[PDB]
Order: sequence, then structure tokens, then C-alpha cells
Amino acid sequence: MNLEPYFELFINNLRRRVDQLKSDQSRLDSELKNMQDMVEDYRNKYEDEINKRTNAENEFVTIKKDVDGAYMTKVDLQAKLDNLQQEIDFLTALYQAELSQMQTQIS
Amino acid sequence: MNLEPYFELFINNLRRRVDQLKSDQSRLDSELKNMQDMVEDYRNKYEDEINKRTNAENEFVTIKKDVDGAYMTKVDLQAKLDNLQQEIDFLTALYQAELSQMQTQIS
Amino acid sequence: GSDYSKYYKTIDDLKNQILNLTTDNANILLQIDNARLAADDFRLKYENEVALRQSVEADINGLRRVLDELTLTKADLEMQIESLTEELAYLKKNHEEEMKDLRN
Amino acid sequence: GSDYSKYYKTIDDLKNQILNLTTDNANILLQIDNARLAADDFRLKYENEVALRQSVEADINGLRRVLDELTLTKADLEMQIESLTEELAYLKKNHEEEMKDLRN
Repeated sequence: MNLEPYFELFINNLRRRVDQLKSDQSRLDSELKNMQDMVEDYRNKYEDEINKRTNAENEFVTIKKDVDGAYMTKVDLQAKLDNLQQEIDFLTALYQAELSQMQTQIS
Repeated sequence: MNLEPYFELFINNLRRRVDQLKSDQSRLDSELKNMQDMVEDYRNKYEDEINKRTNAENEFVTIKKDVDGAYMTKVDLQAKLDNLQQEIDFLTALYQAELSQMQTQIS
Repeated sequence: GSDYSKYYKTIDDLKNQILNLTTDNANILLQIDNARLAADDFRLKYENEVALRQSVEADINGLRRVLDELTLTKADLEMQIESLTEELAYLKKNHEEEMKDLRN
Repeated sequence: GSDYSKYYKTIDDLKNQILNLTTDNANILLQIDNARLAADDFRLKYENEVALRQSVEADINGLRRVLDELTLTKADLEMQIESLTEELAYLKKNHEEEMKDLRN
């Protein structure tokens, strides 16, 4: 029969299309494997950085509490010191005045 | 007694310090009220933007699903169409060849 | 003297009033500081939120344009498929009929 | 003819093989796309994380410097308070003793 090569040509075209699509599929498989691998890598990085951040925040909380306490202690100590100095000076002047008062009052 | 004004002076100094510290306290009260008010405002903004973001993410998920489906339908339809065209052409040529085959084969 | 004793009482009352006022004001200042840090922290968190939402929404709009394009394409393809299907069926049956005719 | 029928079978098998391959590859491409968006999304989230951590840690170091300064200051003040306390007590008792002396 005359028409065998018509069929063989059309089959050849279909075969070419199939083979291209199979190659494409292999490429897409590799590409998806690379991408998924990336998703896992960046996911891991993200989570680890969450934990590092959280520990940093907690550490900050602790040290800021310590600082607040230290500032309160410094404030109170400075107030006590200022009171001591002021009272020393006042009592110095006043007491010298008492000595005068006594030497003159005796007369 | 001579030394009343010494005491009155020191008392005056202490009174001045007290009054300054009271004024300072009033200012600090106002300042803390302003700050707390800000903390509430920015907290509210933050939370509302969380909710807006979340709704945006969900909406995105939905529309991306719809797009994926639409792309799959387009792919399949395009494949079916290409098949139809290719088969039409092939059958056209082949059938004309069958007509020739018959007119010559009869002879 | 007695009078001097009274003056002493007032002195000490003012000393303690100072101490109390300094401590209280220090505590208030710490409240202000921590509240500051909290406001700034909430503004950073918020900024991150508007960034994430920015990317999301922009991507959404893009995907709306894509979806419209894909739907229009789908309708078009359905039309074309219909036409080519009718045409193919015609072709097949017509050729077969011609075969019958020439064989008779 | 029979032979032509066999060829037909192969043809249709290839047509369906095409359809299957196109669909499968499309699904894989969608998987790749969504995975892309997920990787990019995780990198944005991560970047935000390193920003927050940046602010936190820097603030920490600053607060370490402050804490050291405050502790050193505290020790210094304690020393000064001690000295001035001894000095005040001396002053008071000495003046009182002098009073006793002059009165005698």
C-alpha cells in the first residue's frame, strides 16, 4: 500500500514531541529538587534566627532589669551622699556659731 | 537666741530642693502619660496591621489556587487544540492521498 | 533649746521628703524609659508588618491580572476547540462517504 | 487495512502520551513556582528576623557599658558615703564634747 510513509511521518512528529516533553520533564524534576532544597535551607535559617533573636530578647530583658536596679541604687546613694555633705557643712557653720555664742554669752 | 537664721537658711535650701523635685515629678507624670498613650496607639496600629496582613495573605492563597487551576485548564485545553489541528492536517493530506490511491488503483 | 528642737524636726522631715521624692521620680523616669523602648519596639514590629503586607498585596494584584488573562484565554480556547472539533468530524465522515461513493 | 490499523494504534498511544506528559509537566512547573514563592517568603521573614535581632543585640551591648558604669559609680558612692559618715559622727560628738568642756 502506498501510504505507509504518511503514517510514518506523522508518527515521527509525535515521537519528536514526546521526546522533547520527556526531556523537559527531567529538567523540571531537577529544577524542583533544587528549589525544594532551597526552601528547606531558608526555612532552617529562618527558624534558627528566630531562636537566636528570642534568646537575644530575653537576655536584653534580664540586663535591662539589672540596669534599672543599678540606676535606682545609684540614685538613692547619691541622695544619701548629698544629704550627708549638706548636713556636714550646715553643722560646721552652726557649731562654730555655737562656740562664739558661748564665749560671748559667758562674758 | 542668735542662731535662728542659720536654721531658717538651711530649711530654706531644703524647701527649694523639695519644691524643685515636686515640679520635676509633675513633669515626669505628664511625660509618662504621653509615653504610655503612645505605647497604646502604636500597639493598636501594630495589631490592626497584623490582621490586615493576615487577611491579605489568606486572600493571596485563595487567588493563587484559582490561578494554578486556571493555568492547568489552559494547558490541557491548548494540548487538546494542538492535537485537533495536527490530526486535521494529517487526515487531510492522507485522505487526498486515499482518493488518488483509489482513482489510480481502479484504473 | 526647745525652739531649736522644733526647727530640727522640720529639717529632718524635709530630708526624708527629699529622699522620697528622688526615689519616686527615679522610678517614674524608669517607667518612662521602658515605655519609650516599648513604643519604639512596637513601631519596628509594625513597620515589618506593613512590609510583609506590601509584598503580599502587590503580588495579589499581579495575580488578579494573570487570572483575568487566563480566563479569557480559556474561553478563547474552548471556542477554537469547538470549531476544530466540528471541522474534524465533518472531514472524517465526508471522506468515508466519498469512499462509499467511489466503491459503489 | 490491517497494517494501517496498527499504525493508528501507535498514533493514538502517542497522542495520549503527549496529553499525559503536558499535564504532568504543568503540575511540576506549578510545584516549582509555589516552592519559589515559599523560598522567597522565607528569605523575607528571615531578613526581618535578623533586623529585630540586630536592634536587640546592639541595645544589649550599650546596656552592658551602662551597667558597668553604674556599678563602678555605686562602689565609688559607697566609699564616699562611708568617709562622710565617719566625718559627720566625729563632728557631732566633738562639738558636744567641747560644749561639755566650756560649761564645766
